[PDB]
Amino acid sequence: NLWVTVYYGVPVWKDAETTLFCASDAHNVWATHCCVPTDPNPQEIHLENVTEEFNMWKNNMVEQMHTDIISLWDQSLKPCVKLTPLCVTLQCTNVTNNITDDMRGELKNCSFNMTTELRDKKQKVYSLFYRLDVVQINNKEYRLINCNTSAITQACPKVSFEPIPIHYCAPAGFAILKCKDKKFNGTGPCTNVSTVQCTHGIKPVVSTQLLLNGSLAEEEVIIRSENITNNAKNILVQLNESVQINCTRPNNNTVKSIRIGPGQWFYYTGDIIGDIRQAHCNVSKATWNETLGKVVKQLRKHFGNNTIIRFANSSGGDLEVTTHSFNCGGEFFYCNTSGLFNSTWISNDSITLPCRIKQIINMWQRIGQAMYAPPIQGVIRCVSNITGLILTRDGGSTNSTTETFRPGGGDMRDNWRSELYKYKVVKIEPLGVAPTRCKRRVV
Amino acid sequence: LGFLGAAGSTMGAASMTLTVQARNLLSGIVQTHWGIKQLQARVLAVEHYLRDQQLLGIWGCSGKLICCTNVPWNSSWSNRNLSEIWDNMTWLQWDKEISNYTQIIYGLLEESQNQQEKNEQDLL
Amino acid sequence: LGFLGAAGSTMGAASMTLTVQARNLLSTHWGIKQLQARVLAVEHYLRDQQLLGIWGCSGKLICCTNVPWNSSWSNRNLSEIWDNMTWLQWDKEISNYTQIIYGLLEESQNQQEKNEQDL
Amino acid sequence: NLWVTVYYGVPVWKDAETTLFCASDAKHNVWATHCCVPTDPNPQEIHLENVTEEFNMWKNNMVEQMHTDIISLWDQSLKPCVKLTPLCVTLQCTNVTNNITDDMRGELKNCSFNMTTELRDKKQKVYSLFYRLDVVQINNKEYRLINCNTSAITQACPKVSFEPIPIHYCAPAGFAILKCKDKKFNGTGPCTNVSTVQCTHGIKPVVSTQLLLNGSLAEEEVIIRSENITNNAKNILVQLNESVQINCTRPNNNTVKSIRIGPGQWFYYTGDIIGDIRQAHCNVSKATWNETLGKVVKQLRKHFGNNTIIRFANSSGGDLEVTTHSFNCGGEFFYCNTSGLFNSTWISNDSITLPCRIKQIINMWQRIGQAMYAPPIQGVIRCVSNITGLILTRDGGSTNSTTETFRPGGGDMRDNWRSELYKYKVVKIEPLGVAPTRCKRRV
Amino acid sequence: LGFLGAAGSTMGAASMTLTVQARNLLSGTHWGIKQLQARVLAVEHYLRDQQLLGIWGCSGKLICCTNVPWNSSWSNRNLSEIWDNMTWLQWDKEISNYTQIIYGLLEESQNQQEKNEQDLL
Amino acid sequence: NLWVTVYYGVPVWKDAETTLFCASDAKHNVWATHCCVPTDPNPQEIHLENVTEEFNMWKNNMVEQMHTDIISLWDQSLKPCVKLTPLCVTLQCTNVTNNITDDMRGELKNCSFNMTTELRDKKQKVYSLFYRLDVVQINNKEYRLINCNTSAITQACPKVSFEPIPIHYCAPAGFAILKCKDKKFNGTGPCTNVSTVQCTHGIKPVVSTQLLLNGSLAEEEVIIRSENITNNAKNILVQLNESVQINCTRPNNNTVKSIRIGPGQWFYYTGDIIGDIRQAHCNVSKATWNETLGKVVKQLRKHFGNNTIIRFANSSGGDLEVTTHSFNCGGEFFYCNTSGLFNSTWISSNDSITLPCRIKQIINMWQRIGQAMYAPPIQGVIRCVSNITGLILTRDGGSTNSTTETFRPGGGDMRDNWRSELYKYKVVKIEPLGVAPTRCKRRVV
Ligand SMILES: *[C@@H]1O[C@H](CO)[C@@H](O[C@@H]2O[C@H](CO)[C@@H](O[C@@H]3O[C@H](CO[C@H]4O[C@H](CO)[C@@H](O)[C@H](O)[C@@H]4O)[C@@H](O)[C@H](O[C@H]4O[C@H](CO)[C@@H](O)[C@H](O)[C@@H]4O)[C@@H]3O)[C@H](O)[C@H]2NC(C)=O)[C@H](O)[C@H]1NC(C)=O
Ligand SMILES: *[C@@H]1O[C@H](CO)[C@@H](O[C@@H]2O[C@H](CO)[C@@H](O)[C@H](O)[C@H]2NC(C)=O)[C@H](O)[C@H]1NC(C)=O
Ligand SMILES: *[C@@H]1O[C@H](CO)[C@@H](O[C@@H]2O[C@H](CO)[C@@H](O)[C@H](O)[C@H]2NC(C)=O)[C@H](O)[C@H]1NC(C)=O
Ligand SMILES: *[C@@H]1O[C@H](CO)[C@@H](O[C@@H]2O[C@H](CO)[C@@H](O)[C@H](O)[C@H]2NC(C)=O)[C@H](O)[C@H]1NC(C)=O
Ligand SMILES: *[C@@H]1O[C@H](CO)[C@@H](O[C@@H]2O[C@H](CO)[C@@H](O)[C@H](O)[C@H]2NC(C)=O)[C@H](O)[C@H]1NC(C)=O
Ligand SMILES: *[C@@H]1O[C@H](CO)[C@@H](O)[C@H](O)[C@H]1NC(C)=O
Ligand SMILES: *[C@@H]1O[C@H](CO)[C@@H](O)[C@H](O)[C@H]1NC(C)=O
Ligand SMILES: *[C@@H]1O[C@H](CO)[C@@H](O)[C@H](O)[C@H]1NC(C)=O
Ligand SMILES: *[C@@H]1O[C@H](CO)[C@@H](O)[C@H](O)[C@H]1NC(C)=O
Ligand SMILES: *[C@@H]1O[C@H](CO)[C@@H](O)[C@H](O)[C@H]1NC(C)=O
Ligand SMILES: *[C@@H]1O[C@H](CO)[C@@H](O)[C@H](O)[C@H]1NC(C)=O
Ligand SMILES: *[C@@H]1O[C@H](CO)[C@@H](O)[C@H](O)[C@H]1NC(C)=O
Ligand SMILES: *[C@@H]1O[C@H](CO)[C@@H](O)[C@H](O)[C@H]1NC(C)=O
Ligand SMILES: *[C@@H]1O[C@H](CO)[C@@H](O)[C@H](O)[C@H]1NC(C)=O
Ligand SMILES: *[C@@H]1O[C@H](CO)[C@@H](O)[C@H](O)[C@H]1NC(C)=O
Ligand SMILES: *[C@@H]1O[C@H](CO)[C@@H](O)[C@H](O)[C@H]1NC(C)=O
Ligand SMILES: *[C@@H]1O[C@H](CO)[C@@H](O)[C@H](O)[C@H]1NC(C)=O
Repeated sequence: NLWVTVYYGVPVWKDAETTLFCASDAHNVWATHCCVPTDPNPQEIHLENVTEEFNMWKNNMVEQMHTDIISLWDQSLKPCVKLTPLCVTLQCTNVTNNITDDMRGELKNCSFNMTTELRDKKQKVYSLFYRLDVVQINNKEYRLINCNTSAITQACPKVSFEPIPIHYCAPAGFAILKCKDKKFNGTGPCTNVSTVQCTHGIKPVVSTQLLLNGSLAEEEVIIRSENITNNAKNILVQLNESVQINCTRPNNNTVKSIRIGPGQWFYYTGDIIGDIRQAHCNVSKATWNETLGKVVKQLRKHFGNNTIIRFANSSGGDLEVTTHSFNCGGEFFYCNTSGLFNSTWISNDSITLPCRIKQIINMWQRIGQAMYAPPIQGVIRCVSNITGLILTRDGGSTNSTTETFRPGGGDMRDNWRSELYKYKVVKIEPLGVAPTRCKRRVV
Repeated sequence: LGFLGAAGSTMGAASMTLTVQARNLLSGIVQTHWGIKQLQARVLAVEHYLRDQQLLGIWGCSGKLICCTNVPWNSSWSNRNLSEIWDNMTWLQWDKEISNYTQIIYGLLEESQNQQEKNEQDLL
Repeated sequence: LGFLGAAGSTMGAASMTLTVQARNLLSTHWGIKQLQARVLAVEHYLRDQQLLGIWGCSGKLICCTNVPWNSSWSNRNLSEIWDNMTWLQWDKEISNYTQIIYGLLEESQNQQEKNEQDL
Repeated sequence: NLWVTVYYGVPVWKDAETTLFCASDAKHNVWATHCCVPTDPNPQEIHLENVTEEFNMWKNNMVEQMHTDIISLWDQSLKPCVKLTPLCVTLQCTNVTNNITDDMRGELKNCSFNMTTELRDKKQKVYSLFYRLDVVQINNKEYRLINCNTSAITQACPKVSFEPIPIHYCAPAGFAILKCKDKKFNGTGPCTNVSTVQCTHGIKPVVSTQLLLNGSLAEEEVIIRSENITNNAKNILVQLNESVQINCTRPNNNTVKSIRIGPGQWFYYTGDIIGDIRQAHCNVSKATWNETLGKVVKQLRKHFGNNTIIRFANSSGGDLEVTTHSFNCGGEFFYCNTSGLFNSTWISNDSITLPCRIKQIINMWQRIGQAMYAPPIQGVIRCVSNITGLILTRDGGSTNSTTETFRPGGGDMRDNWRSELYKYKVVKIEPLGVAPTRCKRRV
Repeated sequence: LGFLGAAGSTMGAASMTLTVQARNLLSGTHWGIKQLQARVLAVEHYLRDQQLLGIWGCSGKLICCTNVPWNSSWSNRNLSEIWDNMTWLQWDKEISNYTQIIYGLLEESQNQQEKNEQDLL
Repeated sequence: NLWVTVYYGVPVWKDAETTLFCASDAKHNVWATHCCVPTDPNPQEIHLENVTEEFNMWKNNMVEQMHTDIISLWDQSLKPCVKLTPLCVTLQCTNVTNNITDDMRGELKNCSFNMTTELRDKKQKVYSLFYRLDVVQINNKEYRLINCNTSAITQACPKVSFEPIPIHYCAPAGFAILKCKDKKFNGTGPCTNVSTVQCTHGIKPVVSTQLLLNGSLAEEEVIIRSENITNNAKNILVQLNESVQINCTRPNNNTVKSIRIGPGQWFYYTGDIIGDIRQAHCNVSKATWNETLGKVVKQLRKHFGNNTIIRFANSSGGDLEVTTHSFNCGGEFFYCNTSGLFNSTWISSNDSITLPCRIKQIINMWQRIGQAMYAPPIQGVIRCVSNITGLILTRDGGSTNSTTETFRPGGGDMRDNWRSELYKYKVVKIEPLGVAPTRCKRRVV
């Protein structure tokens, strides 16, 4: 009765992994890379009667995100002035004047020899450094902290790294499926799915401990975790309300520069204008307490209402392991959140978090060439929105019904999973067959 | 309707949306080692397009979005009525259901077309 | 005659040189640009071939279609178009009505494809 | 009545920008190495009967590629050459006074410095002669090379030739080159003597400022072309219909010396001179030049009126690259005075010697960045070149006095190639189209 | 037999393997470029053959009769020798100096045929 | 009464060279890193019945990729490694007499210099042992390294393995590889036992001079192949049907020291030697060698006459790269003497022969003037055993018709090493379209 009929242009697809295009809305690094415009605005086709499975922890879009961000970064530093000539013995003293007690020992006044553009001529340099970038050799002799492990390169002062939003676009033959179910927890079937050509804009914001300047959850705190009962996994907490945080490095500065080589310029500090104070960030405690209450009741959904949830500080490690970390106006801040994660939940009033500043940056947890951040003239202040948190369980319980949670942090991929969880990439497969009462006519 | 808007539609309902589905396979007209990555992506799109076109040519369906063949449908693959298949089932569901017979049908279709051309030589 | 040679004559005359024109289409830093150029030529070729397939007459140099000609595009008579105009002039004359036809051709192609299935 | 008929292989086209490739018309030079692709045994030009087409040399894109290609090639060829960072040392210099014609007082200086040998610890005292044009005072005084405060210095490789052998540009598949053969084509607008071709003729990538050497000639009369005739913000290009020869020399007999300054790293220097010191210079017939100007002023009056007076004056000032006639002769770089060529008023041996300067370190392309350095050339240099055209400018600020002074012009290197490229346009071939007919598909 | 298994077989016998041969033609920083160049040229060759069959009106066939007569100046061998004794490798050598001629005979007869058909609708 | 018929999918081809790609089976080995592409299971072959093809191993240009890609990979591997530029300083050296066999004859030197450390203002006195072959006197005497006047020296990365693994070469779509199975094939001419494969078996990229190690053996008999038999300027490639084992040792116990020369830049050096000092050497059974030569001389005579005398001798001279048997054993570079091996006349418990070997650290790899490689010392004692599978020989020529000829070890060209494995393969391009006559005219409706 039935015969095989071949149909081409069949609207079906398979899971697939491909290369994506980066595009943006028309000197930074991002816009000079993601040069493909997102300027036109076609939107999406909702798929009626389509259920599809998503898994944010098994996605590869995040790998492409991670890889390309790092590669872009390296390309941007590639053509900049090297600091090799700076790996010399430094003679340093302490800073005792015009400084508060809390800052004593943080800064050092160093003096050293440097070359000039002529090979047989040298100059003395006087500059001020943070102790985090300088170690003792054993007034005392010091060296820069990374001259024993890797080359140090100065980032170009005219290159902006501002994380403008970027969009990813499918290559022809592929499509991006998007889950818009407000209750989606990161895995499994989603029944409200639309198809798009490009993702919405995502800002490639880099941070530790807290998730800044991302999307908010819709009407609830959503906690997404690959393995809920496994303390080896972190959890991503998405808030439906932002929390405002005001950060600054309040002291005024000077920026000086010298020529070391043939058009090779180096930037450094000199003096602090006014006195010396600690960098810090301000959050109202009222909003912080409200935020935690929302998070805590959400956590209890997996532990029981009667569970006591305690917060505590980081377990230990380097600054990129234990502190909050972000770029504010081009500067690199490390903030102590131990006084933030200090409550226990049992069934303006601001908080100031002290912060440290560091100029030699080991990015991506990749030991290799270090980046040097030249100083910024003036006083830096910025305001950011906290949109989520990275936390961990201690685990190792005795079923006490009480558990302490710690700020997490670690991998950077997680910073993008929080935005990319909604997207899936598939390959279109237009060819297929089906039965029909139609025999080919043979002549 | 729109591209892939027919994905949740029944197989029958979706049979009339094939032109958009086919046209957009070549939509990538308008659009460092980065350039190399994208260059390969373009090459792959071409390679996929061509393997499907060659196969339709092999089966004698080069001029058709929809072609009847002389390979009978085998009820052992899916012993279900035509009415369910076209009016209730969607193409996504259908494809999953017959995903383990693809290697059979391609072989049957290749030889069936070869047989017809060979048989034509007795006319010529 | 010569490739692009017929451009000096009428639309009608040029109909026998279509295979001339159809023949040359497939004729460390630096090589990147050259390889991309080769890719683009292929993409343009394939697009046009796909469109002819979309519009039914995939194998013809010339095909009549089932889309009627509109006087709103051109109301000039054939006795003047085919004999007095060149293809360049013609293309310039109807340059607004391209993107619409491409769509009309699917409409006038797929209906008969359906009315071939019920055999 | 009428139906749409689809045609494929239709002989029509559209203006386009695509990438062209180069070919060499039949042995270490850069041009031959790069344009390794052979040219056709003979291109054919197909005339198009009954056509008119519009060309515009100032809106061309072929020139942009030529510019890009020449810079790319230039740099790629210099990438593997010896870097001369070791020369940026304090120099001890005095004037050369023996056997010097008074016109050459100053100019050369006798410098001495301590150069690094292939071993790091050993140094040599090296003596050499440099032109003052490449050397500045630091303040038997201390001196440095002019570019040690700006950029890297690279020695151009002595084994690499830059002879501007003519290169042909060829269309990629799907594209064609149109050529304008009209005798009077002024660089813009409709052209009726139109033909098509696969490739252009060979164009010699000759580089010069002010006066154009070894280019094409006008076929009937001197023709002057400009983007905007009445706008003094634009230059004018004069294509002569007859060539004028210019004889250029560097009379001093140079002895080349060299030193190994690294592991197979060789530096070449000027050594000393055999015989008396004389200045470089160029010879042009006066009568020939005067006749040439006559031919030019006749064309200029076509735009300005019978009653006008055309005066010529010298350049306005600036870098040697713009104030002098900058060109390569025998591998050496000449910066010749041209005031003697532009000192006359036209109202409605018999030769001139132009003095020339020689400069070794060059900021080619008007780029700020690394500068090439010519190696010294052994012996005495002589060449004879053909003057084929000029770059000129209007004075501007006219009071309608009927007298106008023209000044030597100059400009971007692209303008030197527009001189050939005004004859060409590139288009894309578009084989599909439709037309009406009394023919319905036989459905 | 399998891909190229028919290479030593006679011309007639070899007509039975035309689709294995067809399928295996298509279903395939300095390093990456060498690979891409190979892939691109394979496509270009593929397309030329398809284009040419299209030019001749043979795109829908593995084998097509044409309107161009066979010449004794190319081969004066018996039809039975050609199909029953000879192989395609031998044959290709035998007529290797005429293929470039034949191609344009096919082009013209196809153009005349399409024109004749156009005149009838 | 016949018509032209066009046929597509015709199983024919044209000879052609194209780009080949590599693959390998089955962890910092450079070969594996590059040939990351997997191989498939072995059923990639069809025998071609009724096909005779002409092969020519010396006109086979796939070997050119072997001698291009191998070079490229080598340089790619060294590209990111530590530069030794800062070490080109005046050295002050003396001899060593401590527990040394007399026959070292000053091979090693006790030498020191002022090295620049990671802080630019500091020096470190460094003491180490050097081979005489790496060091040239300037004139505690002053010396410099041999290559500081010619090129940069780069230290090879100690974490990268260079052990050759079999590499398979695979055809791109549209191409196929024709394999000759004729056991008597002499490198050229028609072959009737021809099969087609899409990818070859793997060949280890072993690099050596004079003697060919770890290759394939001939079946049944020794086969001698050359481009022009009576032209004494050609290399003779001898493929043995039995291997000969050779035991190569660098017997002294070693210490490897390292110093930081820059910001994460480490240099490795020799320290001192544990125990007394002995010469490097290789051991070959004399009888096995003598039997091997007997097989070879019979095969040589069949092309020169069977009334001749075959003589073996060492090379005429040149640098170590051509006068010695050059090879990599355990990562170390050996330059072994062969004059006592090639010392014979043939006229119509093991008793092995020990050959002395020299060791070098500064290497002019590929006999290419350009960047030099520095081989860091290897901790411990090295011993390896290799399979001698063939020879490279040349003749003196200059015949006086004395029915006597002298054969000497040849070498230098590396392509010739791979030809010994590649002679069985040819690459062709498929041409599926063609025409033939028929009784059928196109039917026109
Ligand atoms: C989370 O998201 C918020 C925004 O929603 C980000 O906040 C922005 O941060 C950047 C960087 O610190 C701010 O940019 C700076 O603004 C200064 C103030 O602007 C003056 O000038 C403008 C005109 O351009 C006036 O309209 C305005 O009233 C002020 O008078 C500038 O002075 C700064 O200039 C410096 O950088 C530029 C490079 O762009 C150089 O060219 C200058 O010479 C100079 O060095 C700079 O432009 C921005 O204003 C903030 N936006 C808002 C709304 O506050 C957070 O940073 C982000 N958080 C994270 C973690 O990503
Ligand atoms: C720059 O280098 C010079 C040496 O060239 C240092 O000067 C020496 O300092 C020590 C310690 O005070 C004295 O004992 C020496 O006599 C000084 N030598 C000379 C030539 O002056 C100088 O201190 C270094 N300066 C900096 C800022 O590092
Ligand atoms: C999604 O499924 C619904 C049914 O759940 C489809 O609704 C049908 O719509 C047609 C046209 O209006 C009616 O004739 C049918 O009677 C409706 N079905 C039922 C059960 O009432 C809807 O069209 C589907 N969407 C898509 C894109 O196919
Ligand atoms: C290889 O060649 C032999 C002939 O030498 C082929 O054998 C013939 O096969 C046909 C099959 O139709 C028989 O009718 C003939 O009688 C056979 N000839 C003889 C002398 O016995 C063989 O088939 C060829 N094989 C391949 C793969 O081409
Ligand atoms: C080459 O090395 C091998 C070891 O890999 C030697 O083989 C051994 O020889 C001894 C006799 O001296 C036997 O007792 C062992 O059983 C053999 N071992 C193996 C694995 O076969 C071989 O003799 C050496 N050849 C030369 C010339 O030195
Ligand atoms: C400088 O400050 C640090 C931190 O307070 C302290 O450890 C160190 O001893 C101080 N050194 C001097 C100069 O007293
Ligand atoms: C955030 O979630 C809480 C808990 O579901 C809800 O009470 C609150 O109104 C939500 N806030 C917003 C802005 O939607
Ligand atoms: C938590 O709050 C108590 C209030 O008495 C304070 O003593 C303690 O130091 C705080 N802990 C942290 C980490 O800030
Ligand atoms: C149908 O399927 C059965 C096995 O279920 C198999 O034996 C038979 O050969 C198949 N027929 C066709 C035409 O595929
Ligand atoms: C398929 O067959 C069953 C059993 O006869 C029947 O109930 C069902 O309605 C048929 N399917 C459709 C879609 O009609
Ligand atoms: C076309 O129309 C013109 C009037 O503009 C008329 O002169 C000419 O004969 C017409 N051609 C025909 C016969 O269709
Ligand atoms: C070389 O160095 C010495 C330092 O002892 C200095 O006096 C001399 O002037 C230098 N020579 C030159 C030519 O610069
Ligand atoms: C032009 O000539 C005058 C007179 O000799 C001179 O003063 C002026 O500097 C010259 N300008 C240039 C650019 O040569
Ligand atoms: C060092 O050894 C060499 C042999 O390699 C010898 O010629 C030289 O005289 C020896 N020098 C001393 C000081 O023993
Ligand atoms: C380092 O240089 C000094 C120069 O005063 C010399 O005496 C010393 O021996 C050198 N060190 C070495 C290891 O050669
Ligand atoms: C090697 O060749 C010789 C002579 O050709 C023969 O006697 C011997 O048996 C062969 N050995 C093997 C393993 O085939
Ligand atoms: C091969 O060598 C012989 C002897 O050297 C010579 O006569 C001959 O010309 C060479 N070439 C050939 C194969 O003819």
